[PDB]
Order: sequence, then C-alpha cells, then structure tokens
Amino acid sequence: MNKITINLNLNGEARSIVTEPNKRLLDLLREDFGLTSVKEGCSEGECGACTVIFNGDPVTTCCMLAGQADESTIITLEGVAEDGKPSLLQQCFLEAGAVQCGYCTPGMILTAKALLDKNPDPTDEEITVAMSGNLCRCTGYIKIHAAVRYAVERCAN
Amino acid sequence: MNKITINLNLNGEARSIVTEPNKRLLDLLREDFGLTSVKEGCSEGECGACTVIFNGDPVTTCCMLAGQADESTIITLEGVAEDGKPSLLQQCFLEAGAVQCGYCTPGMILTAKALLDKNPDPTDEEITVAMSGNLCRCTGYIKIHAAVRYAVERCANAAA
Amino acid sequence: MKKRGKGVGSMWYGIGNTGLPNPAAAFVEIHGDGSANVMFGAADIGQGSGTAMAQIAAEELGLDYEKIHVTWGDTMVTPDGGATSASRQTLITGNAVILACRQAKETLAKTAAEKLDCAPEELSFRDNTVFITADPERSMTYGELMAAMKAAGRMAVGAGSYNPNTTGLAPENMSGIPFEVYSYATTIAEVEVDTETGEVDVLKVVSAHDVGTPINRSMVEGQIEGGVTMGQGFVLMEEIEVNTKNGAIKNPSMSKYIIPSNRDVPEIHSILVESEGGPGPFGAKGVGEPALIPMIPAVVAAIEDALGTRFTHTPIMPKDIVAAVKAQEK
Amino acid sequence: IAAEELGLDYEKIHVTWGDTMVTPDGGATSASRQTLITGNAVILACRQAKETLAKTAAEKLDCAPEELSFRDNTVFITADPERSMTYGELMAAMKAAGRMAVGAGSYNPN
Amino acid sequence: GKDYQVLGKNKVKVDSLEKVMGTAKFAADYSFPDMLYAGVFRSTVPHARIVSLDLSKARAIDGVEAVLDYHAIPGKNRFGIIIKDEPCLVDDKVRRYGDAIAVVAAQTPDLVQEALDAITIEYEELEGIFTMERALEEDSPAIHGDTNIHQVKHLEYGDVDAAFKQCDIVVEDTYSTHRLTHMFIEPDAGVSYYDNEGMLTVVVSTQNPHYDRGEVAGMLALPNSKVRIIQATTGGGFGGKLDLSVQCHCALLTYHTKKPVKMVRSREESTTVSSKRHPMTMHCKTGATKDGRLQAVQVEMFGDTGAYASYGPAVITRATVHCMGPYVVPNVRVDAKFVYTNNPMSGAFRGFGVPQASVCHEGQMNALAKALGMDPIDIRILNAHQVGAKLATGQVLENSVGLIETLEKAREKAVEVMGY
Amino acid sequence: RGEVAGMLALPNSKVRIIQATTGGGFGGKLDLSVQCHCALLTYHTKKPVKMVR
Amino acid sequence: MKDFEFFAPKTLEEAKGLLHQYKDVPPAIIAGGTDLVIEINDRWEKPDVVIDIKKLKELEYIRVEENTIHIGALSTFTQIENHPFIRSHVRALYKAASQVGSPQIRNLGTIGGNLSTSSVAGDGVSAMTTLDATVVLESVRGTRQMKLTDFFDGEGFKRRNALEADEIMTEVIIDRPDAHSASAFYKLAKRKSLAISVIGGGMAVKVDDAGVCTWASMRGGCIGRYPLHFKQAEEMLVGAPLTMETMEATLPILHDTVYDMARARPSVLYKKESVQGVFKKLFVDILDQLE
Ligand SMILES: Cc1cc2nc3c(=O)[nH]c(=O)nc-3n(C[C@H](O)[C@H](O)[C@H](O)COP(=O)(O)OP(=O)(O)OC[C@H]3O[C@@H](n4cnc5c(N)ncnc54)[C@H](O)[C@@H]3O)c2cc1C
Ligand SMILES: Nc1ccn([C@@H]2O[C@H](COP(=O)(O)OP(=O)(O)OC[C@H]3Oc4nc5nc(N)nc(O)c5nc4C(S)=C3S)[C@@H](O)[C@H]2O)c(=O)n1
Ligand SMILES: Nc1ccn([C@@H]2O[C@H](COP(=O)(O)OP(=O)(O)OC[C@H]3Oc4nc5nc(N)nc(O)c5nc4C(S)=C3S)[C@@H](O)[C@H]2O)c(=O)n1
Ligand SMILES: O=C(O)c1cccnc1
Ligand SMILES: O=C(O)c1cccnc1
Ligand code: FES
Ligand code: FES
Ligand code: FES
Ligand code: FES
Ligand SMILES: [Ca+2]
Ligand SMILES: [Mg+2]
Ligand SMILES: [Mg+2]
Ligand SMILES: [Se]
Repeated sequence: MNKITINLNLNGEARSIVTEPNKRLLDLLREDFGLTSVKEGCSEGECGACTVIFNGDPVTTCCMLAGQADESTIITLEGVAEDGKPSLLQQCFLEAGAVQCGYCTPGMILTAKALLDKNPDPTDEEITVAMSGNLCRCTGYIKIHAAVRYAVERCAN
Repeated sequence: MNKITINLNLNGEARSIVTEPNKRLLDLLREDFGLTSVKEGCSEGECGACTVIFNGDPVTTCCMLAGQADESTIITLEGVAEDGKPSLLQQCFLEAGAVQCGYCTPGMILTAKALLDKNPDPTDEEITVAMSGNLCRCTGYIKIHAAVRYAVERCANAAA
Repeated sequence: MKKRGKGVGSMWYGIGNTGLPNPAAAFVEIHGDGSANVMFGAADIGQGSGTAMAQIAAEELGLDYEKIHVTWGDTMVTPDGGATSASRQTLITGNAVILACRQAKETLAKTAAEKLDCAPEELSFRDNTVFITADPERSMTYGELMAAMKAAGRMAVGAGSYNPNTTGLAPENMSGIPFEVYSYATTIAEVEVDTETGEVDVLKVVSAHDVGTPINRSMVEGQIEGGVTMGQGFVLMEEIEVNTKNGAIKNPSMSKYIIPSNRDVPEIHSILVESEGGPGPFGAKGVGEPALIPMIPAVVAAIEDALGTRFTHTPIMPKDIVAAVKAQEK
Repeated sequence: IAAEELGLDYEKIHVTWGDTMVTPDGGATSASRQTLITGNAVILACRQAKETLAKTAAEKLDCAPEELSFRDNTVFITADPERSMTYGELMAAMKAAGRMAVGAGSYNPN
Repeated sequence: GKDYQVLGKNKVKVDSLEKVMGTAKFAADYSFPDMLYAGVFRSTVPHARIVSLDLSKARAIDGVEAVLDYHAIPGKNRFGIIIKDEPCLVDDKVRRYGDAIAVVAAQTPDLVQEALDAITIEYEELEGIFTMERALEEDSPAIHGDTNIHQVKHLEYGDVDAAFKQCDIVVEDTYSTHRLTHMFIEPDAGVSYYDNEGMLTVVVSTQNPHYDRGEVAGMLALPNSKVRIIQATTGGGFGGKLDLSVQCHCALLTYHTKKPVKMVRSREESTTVSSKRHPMTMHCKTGATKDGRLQAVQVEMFGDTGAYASYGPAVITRATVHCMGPYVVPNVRVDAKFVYTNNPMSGAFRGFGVPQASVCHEGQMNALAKALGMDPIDIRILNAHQVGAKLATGQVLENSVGLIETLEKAREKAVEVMGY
Repeated sequence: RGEVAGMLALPNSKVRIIQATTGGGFGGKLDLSVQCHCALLTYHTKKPVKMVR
Repeated sequence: MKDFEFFAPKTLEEAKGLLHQYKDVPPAIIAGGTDLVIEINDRWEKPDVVIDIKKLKELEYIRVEENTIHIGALSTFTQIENHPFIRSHVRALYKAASQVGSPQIRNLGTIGGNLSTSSVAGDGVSAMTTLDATVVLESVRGTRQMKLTDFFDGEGFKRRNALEADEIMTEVIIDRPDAHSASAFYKLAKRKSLAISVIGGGMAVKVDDAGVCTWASMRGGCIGRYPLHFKQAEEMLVGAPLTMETMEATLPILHDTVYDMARARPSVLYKKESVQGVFKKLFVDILDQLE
C-alpha cells in the first residue's frame, strides 16, 4: 500500500496531505486535521453525528474513504464560526434551547446550514426532512427545529 | 542553509533526527525532543540549569550547537528514573530537603549523578567542586549537598 | 594580610501586611476513606506553603499527611489567598485552612459524638476519633467514623478565611497596631578579610529564628540557609548598576550580577526557636523574609570587627576594603 | 440558583463540576435528585458566604433583615426606611473590613 | 514541646516528586497547538513622549499575526499592586528605560524579533531624573502628577528632643544600601489562551494569581469569574514576581488573535523590566545611658522608588515601623520620604525595607556596644523586646516573643562553633 | 473514583476523575465502563491509555 | 537564531579545506562553543558558515617531552587540570585551568578557544602568557609558529590576534619546568566559581644552581588588553637570589606600572593596590615550590 496525495478545501482554506488511504474520511478529519467536532456515534451512518458539509451537501463521513475527499470542499463545525464568533445559526441554537448533551449538535448545525445555504426560506417540513438524517436522544428534536425556524426568520431582515 | 542529520543516544535509546543546524542543543532537547526538564535560566552557561550528561560529563546545553550532539550519548533528568520510579539519588533529593522551587534541580541531580557514575564514593570537597556549575537562589546549597552525601552513604549501605 | 572578625545582627519583622486587611481563604473536604482535599489560593513559589498547609490540615484533622491532597493558585477553583509576600501565608492561609477544617469537623464531631458525649472530645490523632477528654478509651477509627458519617447522610466539607487582627496607622504619628505577631532573629557571622586584595570570605554563620513553632523543620532550615546565602550576596557580591544616560541597568545578566555559588557559602548553623501564644496555626509565624534580614547587618559588623573601622554603606566591595585599610595607614 | 440566592447576575457566575480533585462529592446524577440535593447544597454554601456580606452590610444599621438579592445590591427587609446598598459598595466595605465571602454546604433529603 | 502528630516533621514536600522527576512544568514548559510567540517593543530612553510610532512594517512581515499598542486595549490601561500608576502599554509617556510600548505575536520567536527590529519610533526626550536630590527639586519635571514625592511618613513616639539631652552616649551616622535584583533562576514566563470551554486563561510564573486576574479582567473589561489565572510551578520570586510581568501582554494578544500566546523572557529583559530593591539612605541618631539602655532613636530616611510605585508604599511604612530595631526605645521619631525617579522600578524584594533598616539599627547597636565596651549580644539582650514591651506605635507585645532566646542560643552556638 | 482507587489500593485523594463533557447517559453511565480498565493499564505502563467503545 | 551552513569535518585536512573554501565569508570555527554560541545567541556574531571541529579528537592531547610540553588545541580545561604532570609541575596552568568558569564550561571549553578568543580576562590566556607559550597555526598553506605574545599583538582577519580566516590553531607549547623552576597563578575574583577574573596574576621563574634568578615572568591578566607585562619587575629579579624581600622589592614597581599602563582602566585605582596583594601570594607560592 502506497500513501496517496489528497488535495481539498477544508474550512475555507486549501489544504493538502499525503497519507495512507486505508481510513475513513471521519478519521482523516478527526485525527489528521484535529477536527474533533466531527463525532462518531455509531460507525454505520445512522446517527449523523459525523455529518460534515461535503460540497454543499451534508454526508456521513463514517461512510467515506479518506481518498474520496480529494478535490472536494469540506466544512465542519469549526468552519462555521465567523472570525471566532457564533454565526447566526449557532446563536439561534444557543438561545432556542436546542442543546442538551450537545453530542449531536455539530451534525445538526451542519445539516441546517447546508439547507439554509441553498434554501434561505424553507418550510418547516423542508426543515424536518432536511435534518432527518441526524438522531438526538435528548431534545425530542422540538427545540432543535425551533432554532432553525428561528434562524430563518431572523434571516428575513 | 541545508539541514543536517544528528545521530545520538538519548536517555537510553538511539535517536535520529534531520533538522536545521542553527539551533542550540538546549533547543533541540527542549523543542524537538520535548525534554522540558532541561531548563533555560540564563542562556550564557552560568546557571547550569540546562545541564545534561554528555558522553559522561555535565555540560551546559545552552553553550552548544545542536549538531554537536552527533555521535553522543546524552542523559537528561527524564532518563534518570528507573522504570518510572525515583532513582536512589532522586529519592535522596526528595528526603534531604534539597528541593525548594525545583528549577535548578534537574541540573543539580544530573551533575551529582555524573559524579557518582565516575566516583561512587567522593569526598565532600569533591562533591562541592563537582556541582559548582549549578546556581541556586533558594537553598543556599546546604541541603542539595546533603542529598548527594546521603545518596553516597546509602549506596555504600547497600553492601548486603 | 588576612584578618577575621565576628559580627552580630538581630532583627524584628511584623507578619502580614502592615496595618491593613489582607485575608486568605481555603476549602476542605474529607473523603469517605479518611483522606482529603484542600483548596487554597496561596501561591507556593518554592518556600513550601503547599506542604505546610497539608501538614497543618493533617495535624488539625488527625489524618495522615500522605492522605492529604492539595490544590493551589488556580483562581477558577481555589479561593483568593492574597499575595504570597510579607512572610504571611503560614499564618493567614494556615489559619484559613484550620478554620476550614474545623467547619468540616463539625459533622465529624457530631457523628463521633453519637457514641456518648458531644463537643468535648479530642477528635483527630493518628486516624481515629478518640473519646479522650477524660478517657482515651471508647475510641473509634476514621474508617469507622466515615462509615457512620455515610449512614447518616453527612459530609465533611468546610470553608474558611482569616485576617490578622490589626489597626490602621494614624498619619500624624504612625500610631496603631500594624501587626498581630512579629518574628525575631539573631545571627552571628564570622568572616576573613584580605587587607591587601580586599577579598571577603564568609567562614561561619549561626542564625537563630523565633518561628513560634515550625510546620516543617527541614523547610524552615532551607529558608534560613537560602536567606543567609542571599544575605552574603547582598553585602559582598550583588549590585545593580544603572546607566544614568539612558537609565538602563548595565548588568542584567547572570554573568554580571553576582550571586553566591556553592563554593562561596559558609558553614551555616541554624537554630529554630519556638515562642508561645502566637495567633497562627498551632502558634506558627513567618520566616520567609526573616531568614534573610539578620545576615546582612552581621556580615557588615563582622567586617568592621576584622578591620577595626566602620562601614555604613553596602555593598562592601574589595575596593572599599582596600580604601578603608589605606585610610588607616598614613 | 446561585444567582438568585446571592442576588447576582447569572452571567457573572462561573461554575465547575464533576472534577473530583477540586469539586466536592455531589452524589450520582440519578433519581432526578441533582436540582434538589445539589441545588440546596449551593444555597447553603451561598448563605454561609452571605454571612460576612450581611454582617458587613448590616454594619449600616440593622442585622438579620436585609435581603441580599435582586439586581446586584443588598437592599433592606422592607425597602428604604434606610437606603439600600450596591454590591459594589458592599465589596469595597468587605475589603476594607478584611472579610471574604466563601461558603461550603451539603444537604441530604430527610 | 507539644507532641504533634505530624507538625514539625521533615515530610517530603507534596510537590517535590515532579521536581526531581523532571515532569514538573514551569510556565515556559507549556506548549499548545497553534500557539503563537510574543515579544515586547520597549523604550530605549528613560523619560520621553512618543512623537511617532510605526508598526506597519512589522505588521507586513509574513508570519506576524499582531502588533499592538495601547489603542488595542478594550478596558483600562493603568495597573499596579498598590497604586495604579503603571500602564500596560505606554500611552501618555515613557517613564523608564524598558517601558513597554507595543507587543507582537508571531508564529516563531525569530519572527517576533524580526517584527520588533522592524518597528521604528521617535521620542521627544524629557529630562531623565536619576538622583533623589534632583527629584526633590520642585522645578524638576514631575514623572507622575505634580511632584516626584511619592510617599511620606512620620512616626512620633514619646519625645526625642527631651530624651537626647538625658543621654550619656549618642551615636550618629548616615547609612545607605544599594539596588539589587531578585535573580530567581527561572526567568519570567507565561502563556495565555481560551480553553476548550472558551475560558480566558493565563498560566504564569507568579506569586499572586488572584491579583493578576483582577488586572487582566480589568484590561479586557471582563468579570473576575471569567478570567482564569493558573500559577504554574514557579521557579522562585522573592518579591520580584508580585508585579505583573507577562500576564496582560499575553492575554491581550490572545484576546485579539484568539490563539494561545507564549511569552518567555530572556534573563536580560526579565532583569531590566522587573522590580528592584529600594536603595535607601538613612540618617540616624541613637541615644542611650551609660548602662547601655536605649533612650531615643531618630531616623530621617529617603528611598528611590524608581519609575513606578510598585511596593513603594509598603516599603516606606514597613521600614518606618521597624527602623528602631527589635528593641524597647521609649522615644522615637521617624521621617521618611520616598521619591519617583526614572531609575529602574523599585518594588518588593525579600524584607520590604527592613534589610535596609537593619543595616541602620544594628550598625547603631554595635557602635554603642563598642563605645560602652559591652558585648554586642548583651547590649541587645538588655534592650530586647519581651512580652509586655511598649512599641513605638503604641502597641504592647502580648505574646510570641523570643528575641532573647535567639540572642542567647546564637551566642552559645557561636562560642562553640566559631570561638565567640 | 472510589472503585479505581480500590482497584489500585490508593487513597481516594490520590485518584482524580474528571467528568468530561458527556453525550447523554440516561442511566447507562452510572456503572463503571472503562475507568478501571484504562487506569489499570496506565498503572502498569505509566502511559496515557485511551479507550473508545 | 541566524541561518547558516554547518560543517563538521572528520579530519584536520577536511577542516583546512573547509576553512580555505569559505575563508572569504569568513568562516566561524566552533569548538566547545562557550564563547561563540553565546555571541551568536546574543546576536554579537552573525556567521554564515560554521565549522565544528569537536570531532577532531586528534587535537586532544598532552605530550610531555624532555624540555617542552605540547598541548593540542582541542584539549579541554578539564583534561588540562586533570593531567597529573600539569597538576604537579606547572602550577600556573593548573590553577588557571581549574578556575575557568565551572566544570560544565571546563568540560566543553578548549585551550584553543580560550587563546583564539583572546579575552581581556582570559585565564588560559593569562597563564599561557605567563609561561611564554608558543602556538602553532595551520591551514592549507602550511604551518607557522609564533610566541603567544606576538600572536596577540598581531592582527589577522580579526584584530584580537594574528589568526587568518583559513587558519586553525592546532597546538600550544610551553617549556617544561626544570629541577628548580616554578610558576604560580592567582585568580582574584568576586566568587569562588563562575567568576570573571579582576586580576589574573601569573608568575614564573628559573634559577641557576647557586639559586640565582635567571629568568622571570610576571603578568597582570586583565590589567591590559592582553596580560600586562611587568618587564621592569622581571628585570629586577634576574641576576639575584629569590627571597620574599627581593620579590616584594618589586611591589612598588608593579604598582607604578599598573597605574601607568592601565591609566585608562576604570578600576585602576583599586588594581594598582590589589595587584600587590595578588603577587605577594604568588611570591609565597613560587618560594615554597623552589624549597
Ligand atoms: C559560564 C561561562 C563562564 C566562563 N568562565 C571563564 C573563565 O573563568 N575564564 C576564561 O578564561 N574564560 C571563561 N569563559 C569563556 C570560555 O569558556 C573560554 O574562552 C573557552 O576556553 C573558549 O573555548 P571554546 O572551545 O568554547 O571556544 P569557542 O567558543 O568554540 O570558540 C572560541 C573562538 O575562537 C575560535 N576558535 C576556537 N577554536 C579554534 C582553533 N583551534 N583554531 C582557531 N580558532 C578557533 C572560534 O571560531 C571562536 O571565535 C566562560 C564562558 C562561559 C559561558
Ligand atoms: N512557622 C513556620 C514558618 C515557615 N515555615 C516554612 O517556610 C516557608 C515560609 O513561610 P512564611 O514565612 O509563612 O512565608 P510565605 O509562605 O508567605 O512565603 C513567602 C516568603 O518566602 C520567602 N522565601 C522564598 N523561598 C523560595 N524557595 N522562593 C521564594 O520565592 C521565596 N520568597 C521569599 C519571600 S520574599 C517571601 S515574602 C513555609 O512555606 C514553610 O515551608 C515553616 O515550616 N514553619
Ligand atoms: N425544577 C426543575 C427541575 C428540572 N429542571 C431542568 O431539568 C434538568 C433535570 O433536573 P433533575 O430532575 O433534578 O434531574 P438531574 O439533574 O439529577 O438529572 C438526571 C436525570 O436527567 C434525565 N434527563 C437527561 N437529559 C439529558 N440531556 N441527558 C441525560 O443523560 C438524562 N438522563 C435522565 C436521567 S435517567 C436522570 S436520573 C435540570 O438540569 C434542569 O435544567 C429545571 O430547570 N427545574
Ligand atoms: O501589600 C501591602 O500593601 C503590604 C505588604 C506588606 C507590608 N505592608 C503592606
Ligand atoms: O462551561 C463551563 O462553565 C464548564 C465546563 C466544564 C466543566 N465545568 C464548567
Ligand atoms: S458515526 Fe457516522 S452516522 Fe454515526
Ligand atoms: S442533545 Fe444529546 S443527542 Fe442531541
Ligand atoms: S541556561 Fe545554560 S547555563 Fe543557564
Ligand atoms: S531550589 Fe530554587 S533555584 Fe534551586
Ligand atoms: Ca460511571
Ligand atoms: Mg504577579
Ligand atoms: Mg517603586
Ligand atoms: Se519581597
């Protein structure tokens, strides 16, 4: 097995790394790039905790091989903050009560951001289906959704 | 400036590193090898806090270029412990009250050890001269010297 | 030629900030297995305050020293301990630890009490609450006491703070009560002065310090030995020079600002003196700074005695020795 | 709870938990007990801390009746038959008096 | 003497293990991911206003993240252990050599130095004051406010004017001590950062973390509960680590870059910038009767507190309260005046003015003993403090007084070990 | 803490447990999980031991 | 620190080749580094090419011949003070070597470095000057020898001494002490370890059977750019027996020449006095050795 060269745009910057391909994209991000916001809750693509914005689209990084992130644009929770400050979405999650244990939060926010970056004014239903790939055992999903609805409204102005 | 390859035996094991030559051995040990026990109290050879055992002799690492550690055997405080436990000498510093702020201690212990590895039963005068390159602002040296003397006696004691 | 002399220096030193409030606080928790944690802000800068507090807590609680864990100098989880200066920590933070331990002992004493008796009972001593107060019998181990503590739904926690009892000083005459306790010391030093080169060798020193009661003899001796050495340097070696053109210190480096090496230090005989009544932990008072002070005047006096002249200015360098000697001749 | 009991801004309160080395035993987080049991521990710890704040404040005519609460300021039992006092003025008087406000507390359901 | 369970015992220190094993971490031994290194641009003149300061070229260097002056501080810019007369970064004017003017944060120590070398400045130099004599001249520029007089104290006890007339012997001499530096073996060092939970933090070599905190919080306009100060294993202080060293400069650079900022001072800069012992000159007149009993002490002293107050207040009063020595003196008068100068900042150094005071009171006692042909230890035992003695401040000693025992034990030991 | 200290015969005060940010428990994290297994290994190797189920 | 190329030749030939190749840079040799590394760290020296010669173990030696003693340039002060013959019969060098810095500095520092630095307060410098040593300088162009006194007076690529940019000091030579000859050294300094000499007093003499002084060397290390040559004083001794009163008779002479030649030195008023206390001790030393 020979190491492969991987070029990608991670959190707004052009990165490049030569490493062994025998690993998942989740491992690459957590271990090689130190992005620990990307959680691993099941290892089978179910919980969504390992969700990251892969080319405008959210994806389960526990289902992808490191090499597949080549030539792609990836955004993890660390990339959401604006110059170290909580974005609008993040602020809404804070005030809405959408956060209990916080293990699912990164994925939730990334899924909600991916959505809002395509559909600024989504329907509550479009919001639901949009985040149906992320499981939470704490909130019942209610207040998480409210935070998204909250953000959209403040997005109007 | 081309990088150089430095081969040395560090704390018992053969290490090898390819690095820039424009750094002191003190920097190599602290930064590249993570041995923070090696202190920088003055940068000019006076305090002895950056002392390491070099090919059997105590030397001030702030006075040396990294490449000069090539083909050498070096022992820092981290390499004195025996299986994660305090060596006899270290146990003696603990008990003799030789430790106050503890900043000059790595140097004191290494200098003491360097002496004992050569001369297991030194005279008090020999102990003093041997450690005269290490400055301390807390102890007044009294108990640091006692610790070494105590180690020498307990070592002989181990004549069972 | 070589001339030796002996000189004496005695001193006084108020403990704690001069006629000003300067408290310290501490937290304590005794665990179910007879061990414990202590939290205090007092910074340990090598003098040993962390160890002192542990021994104090051990003595006061009647637990093994080795069973005490201590955390200090972290503003997020340790209460303000005031500054580690004025040789005040053993006194102020020390008392703050005792108070903390006393509150924690309230429940311990009540549970221990629950076995016929109450307050009057010398709890604490070698890991056991002795009914002692008239009958050392009817004992009870700390292991047994915590078992009872648990069964009762009680926890041994405490918080304490202490401030020396002092008065401010009147601006007109400086009258008032600046310190609640003072430390004392007398040091006698012997030196050998070379009349032609001006070299001054400190041969022997005897330094006696009234510390109330020592929390750790070895640590106190280290303070004294370090202090005497710092004193020797004060008079014969240390001197910052200032460039009056730009105001820069000229000799900021270790090679140009001289402090004693191990081959300069004299024979040091320290003497720990105890005094009763002190307001500190178990009657203990400070020695951090007292350890340095007396050495200075003693060395000076010793040089005067060796040469037969006066020196009222420090430092006394070789050039000053020769000038004095030459001034005695023609 | 700490904010309410002390009469301080929730935003000025910092908390540390679940760290055996410096936090006291708070029992297990189970049986829906924490708000009750640790909640009372906190109030009791606050009250002890308030002992010096109250004593210090009271040294301005009064004692037990004072009410160290609401928008950072120690008012008076009734209201102002004797004006109130701000936490800022209180902390300055605490300092001048050489007192610190620290507390420890534990609770156990009866 | 009281059977203590553990008190008095030479127990191994709770922190000695890490020190002998080399695992103990002093501030400079800390390193964090993405950590930047910092340095300070300091004045090379003693007293002067800044005409111009160019930071553009320093900022343009690839690898330098920040180059800040006082304008970057969001909160206050006046600090001090006792008197708030010290800036974090100079605003109105330079008062000493080595005054902190601007700070730099960069990816490597070499980049920091490069940034400092690229900063240029123009001063409008004022008169540098280096003598207490010139400082007291009212036409001399005021380093702070309207006068260079920093502190004044007067202790009046009994009546020395009347007392001296009843004396059989009076010794009078002028004493003076010099300027010294702490020289702890570990140079000032610190590192700040926001932790995992966003907590602003500073790991530093210090003697008073809680004080440090209040200052940092005040600079960043934050509540004390939101600024964490962690005193790292400290390589000695002796009073020189009470004043702020790197805490604010680091915290400020972290507040702006949001990254960890490490600052380790070279021994040189540490000495140049940290406090020093107050040099003092004490004029003393001490009187006593033939039996060697003290009747009156009169001291007129001066202290050079340097550019900033630091412990200046603490030193002048402590020295004033102890300058008669550990002896019962029924009549004492003390005048003390400490002045501001552009000399290095005088602060706290083991003793708070008493080492200087002892040189004086002990010099007096020894001249008395010699002239009255008494044994230096005896003349001291005779006048020594004892429980019950009345102090020059009106205070009566009620307990814990063992001066005579130190005197006796000391002489007894010296007779034996040095032939006293 | 008690269990770990028990396993290693150390007084409670010499064993530190830091409850890290926890992603839910609902009762399933009251019993011991990896505490003793990790500690046991760190005790013998003296190195940091990470265990992620 | 400043970037630079780093070479570590394994033989003297390779070192000479390197010195020659980079002679116009010029090159910066490094031995123990106790002077250079600090000069570099404090930015007083900014080399572009550094040549480490510590691997040249061949330059570490002490060869005691019938009439001369040859010391390799790489010999550390520790190796020098520990040599039984040096310690026994060449007291001036023994005392100087044993009092240079500390053991750590002595373990790294070489006599070649000391003499090549030519510090005003150099203790090796002072001792070797007192013993009237000769140094050997080599390069790809050959080799030359010169009295240490001339080595100091000369000026090569640097003013401190005659070294050329492509040269390397390889050895120091001193005469071996005969039956009745002696040398002494006294280090006047502020502390008993890690002290910079205030006066590095050196004295050496020879006598002819009858006990008549035949040769005299009296040097005032640190009382001049290079050790102060007390010529007049030496000449006072040559031609007569050596006794305390005859040696002390030169004292006013040492005084006068320190004040004359050290006219501009900052501590001249003190040294013109203390130099007398220093040499009296030297007199004692010398006398006891001859007896
Ligand atoms: C803490 C401390 C204390 C000190 N105390 C003393 C003391 O008490 N007395 C004293 O005399 N000195 C003292 N020194 C200075 C130093 O230790 C001596 O000058 C030492 O002998 C220099 O040897 P070195 O091998 O370290 O030289 P280096 O530093 O390597 O180099 C010396 C200089 O000479 C050149 N050089 C070196 N070897 C050769 C060679 N063989 N041929 C040609 N050029 C060469 C180098 O290029 C450099 O410019 C002290 C230094 C320190 C750091
Ligand atoms: N009755 C006593 C009194 C003191 N001690 C010991 O001596 C130490 C000093 O105690 P104390 O006099 O109460 O003074 P502090 O703890 O407040 O320490 C500060 C003091 O400590 C001194 N000594 C120092 N020692 C070291 N190693 N490092 C410093 O920076 C020091 N700085 C100085 C200066 S200056 C000061 S103000 C205690 O920790 C203890 O180990 C004791 O065992 N029993
Ligand atoms: N009067 C009240 C009561 C509760 N609360 C809120 O609700 C929480 C629950 O408080 P409490 O009922 O006192 O219970 P505990 O804090 O002791 O929590 C443990 C409890 O919490 C439950 N809910 C959970 N919620 C999350 N997010 N994660 C778990 O693992 C949980 N596990 C369960 C289980 S099982 C238990 S036993 C509080 O933190 C508080 O924010 C409140 O504001 N006011
Ligand atoms: O900090 C102070 O104000 C102080 C400290 C010691 C003595 N007097 C005052
Ligand atoms: O955010 C906090 O206040 C916090 C986080 C972890 C542990 N204790 C407190
Ligand atoms: S770990 Fe990827 S979906 Fe759960
Ligand atoms: S908040 Fe806990 S799993 Fe979502
Ligand atoms: S830092 Fe090396 S001797 Fe001081
Ligand atoms: S114990 Fe502090 S310098 Fe040595
Ligand atoms: Ca559990
Ligand atoms: Mg500080
Ligand atoms: Mg001042
Ligand atoms: Se101090």
